[PDB]
Formats: sequence, C-alpha cells, structure tokens
Amino acid sequence: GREFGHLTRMRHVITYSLSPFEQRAFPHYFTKGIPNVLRRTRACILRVAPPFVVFYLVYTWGTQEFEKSKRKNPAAYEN
Amino acid sequence: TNIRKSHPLMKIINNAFIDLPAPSNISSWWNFGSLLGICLILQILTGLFLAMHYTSDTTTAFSSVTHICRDVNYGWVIRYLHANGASMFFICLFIHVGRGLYYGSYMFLETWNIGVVLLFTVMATAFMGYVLPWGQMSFWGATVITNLLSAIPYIGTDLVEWIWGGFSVDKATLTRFFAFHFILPFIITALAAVHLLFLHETGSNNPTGISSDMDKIPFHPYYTIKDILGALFMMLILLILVLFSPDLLGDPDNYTPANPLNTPPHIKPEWYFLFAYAILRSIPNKLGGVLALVASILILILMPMLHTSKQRSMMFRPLSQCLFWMLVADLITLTWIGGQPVEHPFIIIGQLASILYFLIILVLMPITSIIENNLLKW
Amino acid sequence: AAPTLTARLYSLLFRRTSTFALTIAVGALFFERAFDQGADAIYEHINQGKLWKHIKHKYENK
Amino acid sequence: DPLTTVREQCEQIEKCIKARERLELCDQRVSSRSQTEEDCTEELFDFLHARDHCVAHKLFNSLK
Amino acid sequence: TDLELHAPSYPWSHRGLLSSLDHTSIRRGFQVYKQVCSSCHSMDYVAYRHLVGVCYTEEEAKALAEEVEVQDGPNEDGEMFMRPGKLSDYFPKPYPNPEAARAANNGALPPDLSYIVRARHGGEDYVFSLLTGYCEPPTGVSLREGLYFNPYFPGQAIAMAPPIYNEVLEFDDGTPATMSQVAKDVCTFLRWASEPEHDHRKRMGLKMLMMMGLLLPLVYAMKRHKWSVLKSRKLAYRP
Ligand code: HEC
Ligand code: HEM
Ligand code: HEM
Ligand SMILES: COC(=O)N(OC)c1ccccc1COc1ccn(-c2ccc(Cl)cc2)n1
Repeated sequence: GREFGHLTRMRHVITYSLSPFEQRAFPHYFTKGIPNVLRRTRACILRVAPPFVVFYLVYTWGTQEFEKSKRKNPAAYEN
Repeated sequence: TNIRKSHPLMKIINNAFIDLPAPSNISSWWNFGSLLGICLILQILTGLFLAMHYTSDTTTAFSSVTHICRDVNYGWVIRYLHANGASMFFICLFIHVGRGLYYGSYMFLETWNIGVVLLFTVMATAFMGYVLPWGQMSFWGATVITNLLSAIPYIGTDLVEWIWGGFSVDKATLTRFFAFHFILPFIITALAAVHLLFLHETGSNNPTGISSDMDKIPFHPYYTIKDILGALFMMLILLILVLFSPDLLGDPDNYTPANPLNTPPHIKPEWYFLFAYAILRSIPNKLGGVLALVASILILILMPMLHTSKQRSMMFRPLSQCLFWMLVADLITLTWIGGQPVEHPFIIIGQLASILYFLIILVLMPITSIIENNLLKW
Repeated sequence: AAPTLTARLYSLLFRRTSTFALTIAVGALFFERAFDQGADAIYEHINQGKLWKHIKHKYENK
Repeated sequence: DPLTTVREQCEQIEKCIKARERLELCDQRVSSRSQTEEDCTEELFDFLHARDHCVAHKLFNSLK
Repeated sequence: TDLELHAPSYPWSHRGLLSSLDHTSIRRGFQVYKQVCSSCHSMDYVAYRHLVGVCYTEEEAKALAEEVEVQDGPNEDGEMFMRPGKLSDYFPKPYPNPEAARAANNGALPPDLSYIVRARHGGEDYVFSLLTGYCEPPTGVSLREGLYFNPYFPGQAIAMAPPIYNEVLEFDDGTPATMSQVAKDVCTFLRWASEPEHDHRKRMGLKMLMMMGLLLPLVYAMKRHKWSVLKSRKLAYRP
C-alpha cells in the first residue's frame, strides 16, 4: 500500500526544475568540488583515523618483539 | 490499459523495480545490496563448470583440479574467477553488514534476522569448498573443525563420523562435503527473495535516520542507472585480480598436495576466516572455543535489544562514531593475528582483542548512547 | 550565435530513437577490426623479439 | 663464471664486511672449549642476506 | 627451527605487468631438466605435447620423445612390451616406489617439480636462490651422513648434493653454459610449467583495460544527465 499518491500530507511547498537538455551536465567541478571534498575530509578525520593509528603501533611492536624473542641473541648467550 | 500496471506478471516487476518509492539522499553505501546479488549469480554460472569436470576422492582430488588449469579449455580463467569471486562476495558482505550497523538498519527486525541467517549459510558453504581441492590447507583446516565438533559432549562423536563419509579421511569424505556445497547456494537464493519481501513493507532507511515520505523519487531511472555504474566498477576490480595477479589472495602451501605426510610449516585459512580462527585459537579448551566461535556471529541478533539512543543512525552521534571505528580496527587486528604462529606476542594480543570485540558491542555501546542522551537534555 | 559541431547527425538519424533500440547490432562496428591499432600492436612492442612469431624464421625452411 | 666475479665486489661493501668479521670472530669461540653448542648459523645468515641483496641488482646484465 | 633465509627479488624479464616470457630461455631451460635431471624429479603434469609453439616446433619435439624408452601396456600373442614416445607422454619418473626413492637419497624423497614454484613462498626466485646458494657447514653445525648445508632451506639440512656446475651441458645454438646461466634458464622453465597461461593472461588483460576505458566514462555521463534534474532544483516555503 506504499504507492506515490498515498504517502504523506504536505502543504505550502513549491519546487522549480530545469530540463536536462537545457543545462550542462558538468557545472563547477574543480571550482566547487575540491573545496567541498576538503571540508568533508576535515569533518570526519578526528573520528575515523585515531583507531587505525593504534593498530599501526601495535603491529610494529608485535613484529619487532617477535624477532628478538627468536634467533636474535647478542649478549644473553653465555654459560 | 497501461499494460505494466495490469498484467499479472508485469505488475510484480513494476512494484519491485520501476515505480518503487525510494529516498532521494541514498548514498553509495546502499549500492552493495545489488552487488551481492551479482556476486551470487556469478558464483552459480561458474560453479556449473567446475562440478562438471570433477571427481572428489582421497586419491584424485588434488589432480582433478590441476587438470582444469592446463587441459580443460577455458579452465584457468573460470577457476580463478571462482576463487576470487568468492573473495569479492565476502568483501561486499562485510561492507553491507557494517552499513546496517552504522545507520541503525537493524530496527527493521524481520529483515535483519533473515540477514543473520544469510551470513551463516555463506560462511558454512565456503568452508566446504576450500576442503574440496585437497591440499595442506584443506586437510589441517578441516581437521581442527572436527576437534571442536567432537567436543560436543553427547552426540559429537557420531556426528563427525556421519559427515566424514563413514570413518576418517577416505574416498567418501568429499561426497558429503561436496553435497553440502552444491546445494547450499540455492537455499541462499530463496532466502534472498524473502529478505526483500520484508524490506518492501517499509522501504529503505537513509543516512539521516529520519523518515523520508515527503521526499521520495521513483527507482527508475535514478537508481537503475546508479546500480549499473556501480556494478561495472566491480567487474573492473574482479577482472584485474584475475588477469593480472590470480594468486594474490591465496596460499602457496595449498599447492603442496594433501597427505598426512608431514606437518605443514603453518596452518591458515583464507583471509575472510582469519578473524574467526584467531578467536578460537586463543581459548585453551575445545568446548569454550567452539562456543565463542558461534557467539561471534550470532551476537548480531542482540543489536535491536541493546539500542538505547533516542536517534536511529550514527550521523549525529560523534561519541558513538569513535566506538564504531574502534570495532573495525579490532577486526583488522584479528585478521593479522590469525595468520601468525602461536608464539609469545601473538597470544596476549590475540586474546585481549578477542575480549574487546565483545566488550564494545555489549557494554560500551549501550552506556555511551545513554551518556549522549543526557547531553542533549532528553 | 553559430553553434559547435555537436549537431552530429541529430536531425538525420538520432531523433526518432530508431538508432537506440539496435545499437547492439546496427551501430556496432568500428571497434573490433579498427582496433588493430590497439592492444596487439602495443603488446608485441613491449615484448619485441620474445614471442614465438618473432623467433620463427630461424626454424623453418632449414 | 659471471656469478663468481659479481660476488667478489659485493663483499667490500661496508654493510657486508661487518657481517663477515664477527662471523669469523665467533669461529675461535666454538672450537675453544667443550661446554658449548653455540652454532654459527645466525652469524652467517646476516652475511648472506646483506650480500645476496646486491648480487640480484647486478647479475642479470651479464647474462642471456 | 630458529630463523630462515628468504630469497631476494631478481629482475626477471617477465616480472612486469605487460611482460611476456622469453621464448628462447624456455628452450634452453628445458634441457637443464631433461639431461641434467629427471634422476630425482618426475614432473607428472607436463607432457611432450605441451612444448609445441612455446619453445619448439612439432618436429624437433617428437624427436625428444623418441629418445627415452618407457614401458607401454600389454598386447596379445605377447605381454608387456616397449614402445617409446607417442607424442603425448608425461615426463619419466626415476623411482618405482617411495620405498626405493628415499633409500636412494638417505631417507628423503625429492618432490615433483611441475608445480614447485607455485607451491613455495618465493616463486621462481626461491628455486634460483637455492640452486646457487650452497655453503659449507659452519662452526658447530655437526651434520650427519646425508646433509649438505644449504642456508635457503627449511631446517638448514637438505639432503641434496649440488646438481649443477660449469658445463654440465651445452646448448643447441651456442651459449656459455656457466652455473648461473644454467639456473636462470631452468627457472624460466618450471614457471611456464606451473603457469602455462602466463602470456595469454596479460594480453587479455590489455584489451580489458582499453574497453573499460571506453564504457566507464560513458555510463558515468549518462548517469550525470538524468541526475541533473534533482541537482539543480530549488525549494520554497510560503505558509
Ligand atoms: C644429489 C641428487 C639431487 C639432484 C641431482 C637434484 N636434487 Fe633437488 N633435492 C634432492 C633431494 C634428496 C631433495 C629432498 C630433500 C628433502 O626432502 O629433505 C631435494 C629437494 C629439492 C627441492 C625442494 C627444496 C625445498 O626447500 O623443499 C627443489 C626445489 C629441488 N630439489 C630442485 C632441484 C632441481 C631444479 C634440480 C636440477 C638442477 C635438482 N633438484 C637436482 C637431491 C637432488
Ligand atoms: C546473500 C546475501 C544478501 C543479499 C543478496 C542482500 C540483498 C539486499 C538488498 C538488494 C538490499 C536493498 C538495497 C540495499 O540497501 O543495499 C538489502 C538491504 C538490507 N540488507 Fe541485505 N542482503 C544480503 C545479506 C544481508 C545481511 C548479511 C544482512 C545483515 C546481517 C542484511 C541486512 C540488510 C538490511 C538491514 C537491509 C536494509 C538496509 C537499509 O535500507 O538501510 N542483508 N539487502
Ligand atoms: C555462494 C556461492 C559460492 C561460494 C561462496 C563458493 C566458494 C568456493 C570456494 C572458496 C571454492 C574453493 C576454490 C579454491 O580453493 O581453489 C570453490 C570451488 C568449488 N565450488 Fe564453489 N562457491 C559457490 C558456489 C558454488 C556452486 C553454485 C557450485 C556448484 C554448482 C560450487 C561447487 C564448487 C566446486 C565443485 C568447487 C571445486 C572446484 C575448485 O576447487 O576449483 N560452488 N567454491
Ligand atoms: C576457505 O576455507 C577455509 O578457510 N578453511 O576451511 C577449509 C580453513 C582452512 C584452514 C584452516 C581453517 C579453516 C577454516 O577456519 C575457520 C574458522 C572459522 N570457520 C568457520 C567456518 C564455518 C562457519 Cl559457519 C563459521 C566459521 N572456519
């Protein structure tokens, strides 16, 4: 029963549209797009990135302590 | 008198794909549901070829697969389409589940519960396809399942003997693994039509978490052309992994044949099981390890009950976004640990990361939503 | 206001969408045999003197 | 014949001489007493890993 | 059991993304398996049938099969007879059983080689770095009857005397047959054997990248054309 004439109630709202053949498919692309994708990067960088930094530090400590527990023996190797 | 609104078969297609009301702000994260339907169809028209030229026995399995790459015409392309097409299915499945976890799509209760059944069925299928080529990774990976499957205290010793063909490694082992692998992809195809029939009752969620009944658009042509473009970008990545590095996702030791000849230098499955192998290996008890394996996938069913936020999605919840990406970084750690030997630094790390996977979902996420409720004065 | 050359053949073949229904079949050429310019002349140039049909005159009519 | 002369100048690299000298400093440590199983496979791995890196950079020009 | 030595990266002539194999170095490396070996290794998955068009024409190919003598089946008014190479024959194994195999080699069976570079963690860089990497056993390493110290082996104790040296062979067109040249050609062999689809895989990958360089910017601008109605719309509220 979810068809287009039966969805919700709406009053006093006007929309304006242009034909696709009357406009250019590529407007401002590097004038608007490059400043837009940079503040989107700034808005999410403090939430996503600090977990993946802690994975990097655990990975380096885990592969380096694996080798000098195994056959890397400078000075604890006496009688 | 419009034939696509009155014909008995055409009006089912029209309500499902053409005239369907859809939110206008749907992102590219909503593309991966139709990508999963492309990967499932592709694994059916390629598993046709392999089961045609196949013999599954303890004496000829390793050579029945090497016959296809050299002798069977167009067999090298179709075999590595099938081995990399299953890695493509599993990356499109983990994106799909993490979407619905992030945006609160689990509040569609019936659609979410059929999804958890679909995650179990493809995981058990792919386990019974890697045992078919019969190499070192096929043997020693199957023979650690049955150690935890015979640990079932009453019925387990006659359960494993009923599925091993009758005794142990023999000719008829690969007649019950192969039977449980030909027919399980078709229960998935019927469980996917039921999965979409429950979603059709409400329509789709959107990235804001607010209902969008005042801003719907038709599905054709806006998301029919957007799903075709996203599928073309998936075929480019898949054919690059097949025609330029077809052994990048794989293990060389599974080219060494299967025999109880000698213990291998390591034991590791494919990349999409390494998070699960790391959890059971960090439990020194073959009953506690088989319980935490099933509790790592069936914990998704408790996500509707553990929800304590007044909002639906995570778009306006900055403290909950930090915990979601800590969970993703915790599954990267378990995928790395599960391909490492069982030595000193990889037991204290692999068992603390097994704890934190359950601590985030059960304890840390419900308390943090309550703290964010108090900060917004509700 | 003279236009550019994007009135390709729009008034000639492309208005009544008769072209669009059968571009799998009718408008399908210029992209198999005209692309002998493509991969095969590039692939044999990176591998000059290494394929079999390069070392071929050395071993017939001996 | 080209390998045995390419391997000659790869040893006078300073990264390869101090992997060679305390391989032979531990030679008179094993045959000195009787209470030892101090082998010299660790001291020789660092020699061959430092040496065969530079051999692969240069050997294929002198072949085919 | 302590550490291991991994093979370095050699700049092979097929290492690149659009690079073929050298089809003169497979011909020279087939005879390093044929006449310098097959005394230990079988290669039970490659025939004399698969050598035609890669490094031999079909005559020059049957004559290498009409050179070994292997046992055929039986025929009536007789028994098990001998009939040599029938143009489609796998390469002959040396040992009649794993029973007699490891007794000839002091408790070790040298494995098959038709998939040996796909089965190790070095590719064809591992086979090259072990054939030319022999050393003498160092101070303290007391090895038994059949152990020659190879540092590129798991366990440092392969039961392998060195098989190749200067001029164990001389090639057909004239090439200085030194030890590294012997090993480089047999490691251009045993990679074509493991992967006989190598040059067909990379030429088909080139037409794929040129067709999807046409289809993808054209589907994207068709998507861009339909969606511009929604991207340009304006809203107003007049209560
Ligand atoms: C002196 C007899 C002998 C010769 C001749 C010989 N090998 Fe071996 N090789 C052995 C034995 C025995 C083994 C198995 C040792 C074991 O399994 O412990 C072996 C093992 C190998 C291995 C496996 C090494 C590993 O790490 O497992 C390779 C690869 C190999 N040989 C290649 C070759 C090639 C290529 C040739 C031809 C140039 C050759 N061999 C000639 C004795 C020989
Ligand atoms: C073979 C496996 C699957 C197939 C073919 C499939 C297919 C689909 C499709 C086509 C959609 C609608 C489009 C979209 O939103 O992407 C969808 C939505 C959804 N799926 Fe799946 N899916 C599968 C597995 C799963 C799994 C494993 C889960 C969860 C555990 C799941 C839960 C959901 C949910 C909750 C939605 C609605 C999301 C929303 O609208 O926000 N599905 N699925
Ligand atoms: C959800 C769909 C499927 C998944 C995830 C899947 C997964 C796999 C995997 C992981 C392998 C192992 C390949 C290798 O290790 O080299 C494989 C091969 C195989 N599959 Fe499937 N598969 C699917 C569909 C099918 C279908 C539909 C059939 C039968 C009609 C089938 C039958 C086989 C057989 C016989 C093999 C052995 C051949 C070989 O190993 O190359 N599979 N599949
Ligand atoms: C591609 O196959 C492999 O990776 N397999 O199995 C041949 C393999 C190979 C070697 C070692 C281990 C395994 C399997 O390791 C795991 C770990 C967890 N599961 C699992 C399986 C089914 C379900 Cl429902 C849930 C969890 N399997």
